[PDB]
Amino acid sequence: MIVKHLEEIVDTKDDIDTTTWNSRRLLLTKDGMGFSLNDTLIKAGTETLIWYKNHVEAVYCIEGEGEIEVVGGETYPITPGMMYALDGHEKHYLRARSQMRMVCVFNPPLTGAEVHDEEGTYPLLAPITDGSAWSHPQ
Ligand SMILES: CC(=O)NCC[C@H](N)C(=O)O
Ligand SMILES: [Fe+3]
Repeated sequence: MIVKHLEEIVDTKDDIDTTTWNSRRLLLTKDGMGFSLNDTLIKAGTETLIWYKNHVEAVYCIEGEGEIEVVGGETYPITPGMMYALDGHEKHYLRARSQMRMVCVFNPPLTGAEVHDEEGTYPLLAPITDGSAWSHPQ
């Protein structure tokens, strides 16, 4: 038996924050289920190029709006209830108009190394600046 809660995972080592996405990992390779499972926020205004050569991924949008553009294929708007699955290891752009909340399943599971390494993802456009600078401790 495994029991977890998103509200425990947030702001913890299983919450991986990147320039375009915050992935809250629910089932890890360690959990032995044969897949990994996460709840990922795709930040508003962002664009990320994605290509998982070594995994298939299912993505189910439960909040927000954006689009996925398949390189050499079509562009599919993303809204709550939209599901896509990359059974052909498709290279794709993932764009968020508003913040998107995505339940994601990977077939072999992703490892912690792969998530930290951002393997298979290339962030291209980050959220608009909030006015902060690294050199402003205030
Ligand atoms: C929604 C999406 O595709 N996020 C990509 C990150 C992925 N969930 C991962 O953990 O590598
Ligand atoms: Fe994806």
